Amino acid sequence: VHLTPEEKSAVTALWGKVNVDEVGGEALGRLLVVYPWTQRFFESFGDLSTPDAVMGNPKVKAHGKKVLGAFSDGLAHLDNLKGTFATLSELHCDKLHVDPENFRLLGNVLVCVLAHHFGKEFTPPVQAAYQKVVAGVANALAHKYH
Amino acid sequence: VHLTPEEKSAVTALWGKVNVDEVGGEALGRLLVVYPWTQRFFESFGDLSTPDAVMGNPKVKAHGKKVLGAFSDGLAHLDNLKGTFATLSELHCDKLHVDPENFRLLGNVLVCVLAHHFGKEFTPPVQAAYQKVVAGVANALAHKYH
Amino acid sequence: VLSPADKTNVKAAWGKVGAHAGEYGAEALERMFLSFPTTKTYFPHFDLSHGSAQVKGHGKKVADALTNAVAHVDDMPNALSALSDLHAHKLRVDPVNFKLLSHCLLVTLAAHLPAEFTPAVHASLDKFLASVSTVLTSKYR
Amino acid sequence: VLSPADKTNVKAAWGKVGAHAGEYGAEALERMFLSFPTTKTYFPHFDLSHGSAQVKGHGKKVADALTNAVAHVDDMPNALSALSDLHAHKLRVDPVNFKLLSHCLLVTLAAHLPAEFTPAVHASLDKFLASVSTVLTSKYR
Ligand code: HEM
Ligand code: HEM
Ligand code: HEM
Ligand code: HEM
Repeated sequence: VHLTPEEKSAVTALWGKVNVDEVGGEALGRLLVVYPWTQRFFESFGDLSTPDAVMGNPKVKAHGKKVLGAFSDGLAHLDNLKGTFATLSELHCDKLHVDPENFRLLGNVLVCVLAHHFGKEFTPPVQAAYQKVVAGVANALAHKYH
Repeated sequence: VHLTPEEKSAVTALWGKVNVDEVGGEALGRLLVVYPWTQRFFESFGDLSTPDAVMGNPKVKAHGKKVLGAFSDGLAHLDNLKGTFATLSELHCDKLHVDPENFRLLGNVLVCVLAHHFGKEFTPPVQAAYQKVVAGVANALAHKYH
Repeated sequence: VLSPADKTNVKAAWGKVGAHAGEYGAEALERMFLSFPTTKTYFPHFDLSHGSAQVKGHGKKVADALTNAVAHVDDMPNALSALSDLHAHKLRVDPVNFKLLSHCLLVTLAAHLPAEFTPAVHASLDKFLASVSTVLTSKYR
Repeated sequence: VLSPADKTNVKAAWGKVGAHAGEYGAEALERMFLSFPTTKTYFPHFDLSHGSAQVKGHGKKVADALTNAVAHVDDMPNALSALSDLHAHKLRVDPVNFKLLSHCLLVTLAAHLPAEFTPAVHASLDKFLASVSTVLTSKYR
């Protein structure tokens, strides 16, 4: 995660606007909806039968909240992503056993949700800046896989 | 690249048998043959029209030789793979622009070639040990991609 | 495969894309180049700078191939038959690069159609672009 | 797609696999579990230790599904129709895991058929296993 100073302005200024309550749920939900196999890990979340049941499930909106917490956090620790996620890495890695590829799928949805909410403000440059971030996190989380 | 001491014995003992001249060419060639798009990077290697033309091309056997050099090398520097490949990373990365995914495809073929030559000796445990190695290299080479 | 619910969702959101079709097409492109540099290697004779009329003309070209797909969905293979040879035989495009464009294509749509881009339709397009990708990389398998 | 040259190569090397079919099937399995641990999560009720009769019985099961594929290649979708629902609907197997098995499957064949595993056939099987994978993950797209 290098990030030039004007890529910094992009990412930063945008983040401070994100509804940090709803957005986190919008992404985890579309994940289960668009990439079904991921549901395998949240069976204990209740009925995940329709995109409606999923977009409405409280466990979902209550989990994405946390998930976005890990991003905000990461976003203010780009210097060291590995450290920040060592605990989470270990967890998703030698405990849940999530294929690291799903971290990239989650980052990309998160990116779609951000494009969804800011429509035109989310320009290509702001996206390119954010794609680097999603890649950084996705790799820190999969570090325990070595 | 952690590698337990008996995984070490596996990898090591096997390597010292590999025909370090032919094997390197066997892998780069089957790569171009099984994953065609990779040919895009070796047009200057001459006729790569048939699996025969490819398996017989001198540039090929002359390049795999080097490629295996980078593995032997890596194999005796597991402790630090990133450093060993910093130069090669930079090259394949911001110069040739090879999608890091192709490093994993090359590692897997290399693994098939090794199973091919040692048949039964190449047991699952020796393969599992070698799969970790191919993964290590494939990630060191893609480091400049951050 | 694509379910009837899917091809109805695809047909609607694309309907809504309307005449901005060729525009969104140049926007996905630009997005991919900036986010995934490694893709620029296929467009040397292109001036990939922000205003490139070349990038523009290609975007129109991309949109149209996608429009040809929606209006013949139940039979894409035969329809993109030609673009298959071109991308797989002549250009040798890495298959990974299709997943990167399909993405910038969904990010372009989502940033233009806030009302339609619902999770359901979001999933339908993704299958559509996945199927379109498989056809173009068919001449590999 | 698979070319006639491909389906002839596949039909030959599998012919050569003969009765060791169910055996090579249990070998791929064992190889995948050891190389890619993350896959063991689908076989809890299985004792994935080296001699598991369970792993054995499944291997026979896997070989047979592959044999059913070679002998009906020009029509796998309809043939693996059923295994599609099972792996995609009921088990929700991550699609990535098919690429990992197809690999241990080629490493198992290569270690048993030195004479046949030529680059050409190597490429043909890879397309075959790729196509088999697409069918089983069809009920996703
Ligand atoms: C960018 C990637 C991701 C981030 C930042 C992330 C973050 C988190 C965090 C912070 C937790 C809760 C930790 C706690 O409660 O202390 C968690 C738990 C979990 N994650 Fe993720 N996660 C990611 C990707 C995924 C993916 C792709 C899956 C796979 C489908 C997944 C499956 C799980 C599950 C099931 C839990 C629940 C753990 C429990 O039982 O409490 N996560 N994740
Ligand atoms: C495990 C991964 C790989 C290793 C260890 C490796 C190693 C090497 C080495 C040592 C060189 C020559 C450097 C020199 O002459 O000083 C090289 C060059 C090159 N590599 Fe690889 N390589 C890898 C993967 C690939 C892949 C997947 C492609 C993509 C198709 C590729 C494309 C190239 C090309 C075209 C060159 C020729 C450079 C020239 O013009 O001299 N390599 N590689
Ligand atoms: C959604 C999938 C895609 C579709 C539907 C698509 C469609 C097209 C079409 C219609 C053409 C022009 C055909 C003609 O009028 O002669 C074309 C050309 C081309 N495409 Fe794509 N394309 C896609 C993805 C890609 C990707 C992933 C790459 C690589 C980044 C790629 C690289 C090219 C190149 C290099 C050309 C030739 C441009 C030129 O020489 O002017 N395409 N594509
Ligand atoms: C080459 C592709 C594969 C083929 C042809 C295949 C074929 C089969 C067949 C025939 C069955 C048994 C059906 C029956 O008799 O009821 C089955 C079950 C199963 N497969 Fe696969 N499979 C493949 C890949 C995978 C992968 C990638 C995974 C995950 C690692 C997976 C997970 C399972 C599980 C969990 C079962 C159920 C086992 C049980 O409950 O006893 N399969 N597969």
